[PDB]
Amino acid sequence: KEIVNPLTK
Amino acid sequence: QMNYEEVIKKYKGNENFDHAAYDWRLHSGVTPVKDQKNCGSCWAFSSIGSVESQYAIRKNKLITLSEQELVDCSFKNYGCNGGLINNAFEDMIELGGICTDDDYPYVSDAPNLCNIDRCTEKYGIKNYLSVPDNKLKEALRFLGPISISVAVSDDFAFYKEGIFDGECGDQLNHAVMLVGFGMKEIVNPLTKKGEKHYYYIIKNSWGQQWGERGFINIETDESGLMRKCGLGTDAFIPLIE
Amino acid sequence: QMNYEEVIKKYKGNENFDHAAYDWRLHSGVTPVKDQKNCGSCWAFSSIGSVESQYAIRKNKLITLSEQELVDCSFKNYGCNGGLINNAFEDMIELGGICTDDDYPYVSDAPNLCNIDRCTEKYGIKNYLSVPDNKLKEALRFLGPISISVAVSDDFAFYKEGIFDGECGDQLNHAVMLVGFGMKEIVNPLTKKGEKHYYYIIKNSWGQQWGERGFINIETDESGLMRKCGLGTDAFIPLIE
Amino acid sequence: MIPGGLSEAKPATPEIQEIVDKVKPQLEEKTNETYGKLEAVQYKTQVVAGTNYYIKVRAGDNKYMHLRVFKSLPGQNEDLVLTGYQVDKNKDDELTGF
Amino acid sequence: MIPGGLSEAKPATPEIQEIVDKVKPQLEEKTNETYGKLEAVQYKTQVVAGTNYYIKVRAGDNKYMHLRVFKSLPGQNEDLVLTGYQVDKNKDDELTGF
Amino acid sequence: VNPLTKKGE
Ligand code: NA
Ligand code: NA
Ligand code: NA
Ligand code: NA
Ligand code: NA
Ligand code: NA
Ligand code: NA
Ligand code: NA
Ligand code: NA
Ligand code: NA
Ligand code: NA
Ligand code: NA
Ligand code: NA
Ligand code: NA
Ligand code: NA
Ligand code: NA
Ligand code: NA
Ligand code: NA
Ligand code: NA
Ligand code: NA
Ligand code: NA
Ligand code: NA
Ligand code: NA
Ligand code: NA
Ligand code: NA
Ligand code: NA
Ligand code: NA
Ligand code: NA
Repeated sequence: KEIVNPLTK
Repeated sequence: QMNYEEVIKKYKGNENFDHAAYDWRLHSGVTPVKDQKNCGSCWAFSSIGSVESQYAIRKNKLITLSEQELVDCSFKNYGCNGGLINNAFEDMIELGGICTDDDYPYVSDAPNLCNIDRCTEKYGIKNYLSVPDNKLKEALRFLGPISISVAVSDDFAFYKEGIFDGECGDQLNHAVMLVGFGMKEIVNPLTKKGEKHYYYIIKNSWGQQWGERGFINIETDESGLMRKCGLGTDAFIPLIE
Repeated sequence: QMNYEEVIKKYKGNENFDHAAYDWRLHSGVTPVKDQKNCGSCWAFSSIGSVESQYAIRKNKLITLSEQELVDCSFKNYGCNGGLINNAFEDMIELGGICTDDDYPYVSDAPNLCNIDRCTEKYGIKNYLSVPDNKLKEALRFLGPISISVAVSDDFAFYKEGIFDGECGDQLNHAVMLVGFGMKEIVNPLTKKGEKHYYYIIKNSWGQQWGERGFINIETDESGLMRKCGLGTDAFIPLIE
Repeated sequence: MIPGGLSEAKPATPEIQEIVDKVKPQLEEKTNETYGKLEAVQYKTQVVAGTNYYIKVRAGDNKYMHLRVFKSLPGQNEDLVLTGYQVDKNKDDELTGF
Repeated sequence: MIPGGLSEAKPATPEIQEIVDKVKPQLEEKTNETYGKLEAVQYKTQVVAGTNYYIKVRAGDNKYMHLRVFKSLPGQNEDLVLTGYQVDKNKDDELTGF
Repeated sequence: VNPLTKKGE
């Protein structure tokens, strides 16, 4: 899933 | 520090400390104000506002949670043109809680969609919600908000900048937060049921520059059970702790 | 014409997947429910909702498409006494586009007419594919909401906020859509047992007055074929992409 | 062989001979006769955003009809209405309307 | 009644008719119908930042019509403008949303 | 009347 290392900002 | 009922010789009581009143946006309360904007979705505001306000009250957490995540999808409510408070937070004990502010706004509902399993962050609730008029005699003996209903005689939004007294609208039209109760003076009596100086501060979802700058004071009795406007009908208290 | 021989291949072909609950409606893809109202046209809603859906689920540009440029522009389908989503799909793949919902309005059972050059909106599909009876908990998940058909009981028309634990029709004479599924932790009316009941989120072409917002929920399990009213026999979907 | 529409005919239930009785309450649109309610023969049904139960009836000098009646959805009050009515037909020619 | 919604329709009094004339100024620069003055005989009202009126007006051959506006909140003259356009929509759309 | 009804002596 997208939890810590995946997400962008 | 020692604030209120303390037996010192012989008599006691049951956490019944004053039978008086002070307002609860001043002693740990209240979240900012918001405009409803060609959308009548006041259920959303009051409901998700109570979650966020109980945050800033229960925990000193301060969440300014959004409104177009139960008005982009609560597929159990009927749009920006519908929705209740009887069950307006029971759709956030099944959604994970609504997605929050500063990563999502409200956008007026030009026909739109949901963005709910998009975010990394959510803040939701654990406990349920229903305040009886037998808990609106001490109303805010929780030290926290309520989500009662108000009918509008349309002599309501009249920027009275002050107080309104009278026989209100017809059906519980709009949804109104309870930011507390105030107690200015007590009855200055008349032939029967004299002048009410006592008051009830309640936030609103209409606008930010309206009356008492986003709020509306109304007219309670010593207790809170002899008003009109049908307030005390639909009170709910969304909690997470 | 075409089918799941070379089409699912890219999405859940070359890849296998998994889930228990995935609604393309809490997922920035589905569009509004509308009505048919005494005109024998249930098929128009399914088709035009279908094309709305995929445009917004792919390039996320919303369209509300029109069901009056269909019902009276049927060249191979029937009209305001009945019709076939199988071929309403294809009458669209010979025209050039469907008018937006408010570029060609809707009436009811009242004898109106059809024009296709009161538009420049080219809201069309390059082709469409046919979806089997069996794969319908994984057809609404990677390939989009499939324009299904349902049966009608006189129990069906009566709704509430719940899952259907009632009987069904004497034939499969209706047309709806399927958006998704999910799982709900529950109790036993007599026990304290870990009963987990599965559902199917479908849309409807009856009023957005219907309890779960034109999304009524019926019996299906993790098998995919516990259908209590035959949800998935006619269930094909259009292919804008 | 059609998803969503009409269905080929049927003999009779008397609970669509409750909607035929409501014919006289939903006439004086263009009726022109004195028939103080019409007497029924056969049955038909449709399934749209309501149960639009179809039914036909009789008259004075024995000329029949094919109507487009409408019951209500699970909504507001007891309304039964008239959408499209007609007359001067035979018992062998049966119910229609598009 | 509904927080954010309403209840059934109310009898058309001349004040929603003055809101009508304001709606018709707006209605004619982008409506194919080079419009004008109309006649109002139905409505419903809502609890929004404003008062979200609907105006059932009659027009056309035999169809009818419907619209949306809001008496704004008492900021300054309540100078209502649009928020909905559904032209020549019958008297039987249950007082719609635009 | 029973929110702190301290009746009696
Ligand atoms: Na990246
Ligand atoms: Na923080
Ligand atoms: Na409950
Ligand atoms: Na999750
Ligand atoms: Na008034
Ligand atoms: Na005092
Ligand atoms: Na009295
Ligand atoms: Na009550
Ligand atoms: Na083949
Ligand atoms: Na090929
Ligand atoms: Na052709
Ligand atoms: Na039945
Ligand atoms: Na039944
Ligand atoms: Na009910
Ligand atoms: Na059973
Ligand atoms: Na058992
Ligand atoms: Na038993
Ligand atoms: Na046969
Ligand atoms: Na019976
Ligand atoms: Na009888
Ligand atoms: Na004769
Ligand atoms: Na015809
Ligand atoms: Na006036
Ligand atoms: Na124009
Ligand atoms: Na003229
Ligand atoms: Na406008
Ligand atoms: Na005593
Ligand atoms: Na003593």
